[PDB]
Amino acid sequence: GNHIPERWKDYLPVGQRMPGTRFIAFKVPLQKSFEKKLAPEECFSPLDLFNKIREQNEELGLIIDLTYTQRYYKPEDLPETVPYLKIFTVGHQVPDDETIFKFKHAVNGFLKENKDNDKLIGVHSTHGLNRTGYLICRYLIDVEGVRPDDAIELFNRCRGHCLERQNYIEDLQNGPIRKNW
Ligand SMILES: [Cl-]
Repeated sequence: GNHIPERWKDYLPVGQRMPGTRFIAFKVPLQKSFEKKLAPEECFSPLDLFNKIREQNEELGLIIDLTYTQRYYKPEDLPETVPYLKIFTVGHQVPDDETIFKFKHAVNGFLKENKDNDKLIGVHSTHGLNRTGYLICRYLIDVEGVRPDDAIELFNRCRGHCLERQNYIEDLQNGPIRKNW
């Protein structure tokens, strides 16, 4: 059926917008099919997501979904008119260079199309922590010349939880810059 992903309850739904960027991170919002397995306190639907954005006084311009495990919500069912992009980030290996570029291109393609806006890119994985943290920091390091420990620190502060995966951290810090021509 619809199962609650491991440790999904153990994370703050929505982080703080990262100042100096247009990134915001959160754990997957869950469809109503999931809510029969959640106490109403544990609930976090896409509606709640859009409230928490509006309550922080921002608005979403793009949603990048990194998850693959289950249908968590349908983009069509969103309190919507925010464009959606799926970028499957699978397994525990450092996200591959192909995924890293899909992410950069989407973020780049978004900022040029919205340089007038302060509309945000909302990125989410299952917990909005590990895969999300990697990709956000990888972009900041590569594109914005932010040094690793600074990007990690910023992501962690705004998220409410520290990035966990040691191999992600190691790559952020000592791994090479992913360049293309
Ligand atoms: Cl997933």
